[PDB]
Amino acid sequence: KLKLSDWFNPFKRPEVVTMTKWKAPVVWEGTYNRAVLDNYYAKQKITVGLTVFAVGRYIEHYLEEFLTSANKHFMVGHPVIFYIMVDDVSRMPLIELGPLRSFKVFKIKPEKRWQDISMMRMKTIGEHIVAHIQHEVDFLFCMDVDQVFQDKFGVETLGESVAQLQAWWYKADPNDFTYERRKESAAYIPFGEGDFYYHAAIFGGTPTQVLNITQECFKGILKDKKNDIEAQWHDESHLNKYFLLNKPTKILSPEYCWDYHIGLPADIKLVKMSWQT
Repeated sequence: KLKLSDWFNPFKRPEVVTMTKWKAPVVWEGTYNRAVLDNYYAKQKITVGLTVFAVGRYIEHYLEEFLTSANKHFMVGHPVIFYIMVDDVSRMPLIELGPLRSFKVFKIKPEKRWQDISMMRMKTIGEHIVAHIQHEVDFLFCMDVDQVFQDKFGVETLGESVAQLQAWWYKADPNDFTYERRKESAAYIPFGEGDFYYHAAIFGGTPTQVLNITQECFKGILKDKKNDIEAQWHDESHLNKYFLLNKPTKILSPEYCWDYHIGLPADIKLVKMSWQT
């Protein structure tokens, strides 16, 4: 069962849009009940996966912190599989993992740019979802290495299709959103429409959802290529158009991916995960 009412109570957070026009929740510190959710999901033998790519120098100075922090804050108390797509392998750090954590590594072909590093990422993720991830996990999360888990990034984050709110553009409104306005691009979003500006550093859902996500972002990135057009913010733009045309069932708040470069407004009480510098 489990109704939105069982774990989420908006009236707990300082009027900062906890619901959306499609009745979806926006998880903010103090509006979720981990306690309940943990039990609910444990009783279901739920296991969560996390894909992370690291090519070139990134692996050298980001991967370790990512993995070390994730192993300490991500879905603690629940079966987690880390899928590490790397270009080298002979270089990646084997950090010790704790209870309910395990992983597998994958050697991925580098290309350097975005029309690659970021284009293939979408193709690769789907290829893997269909190949094995769908059979190994109940909920999948795709993220960027250059991030760092700061505190419990628990199961209140789960959902059929989860989206992150870009830390910067969340106060702003649709017409200031850096969508792709060149109507010649597939990630094109007019100037009237627009719900939120989602971050490409975090997005998840069920394997099936993520598959459709990556798949659509890829076929679109691929299309812009055969069109000599490169959407600004590459993957982020296509994603943003997908989430506009396929509303997420759950939006996380800037607290789940915060940029400390912005400081720390009272709107942000507990930082689950920040940007790496």
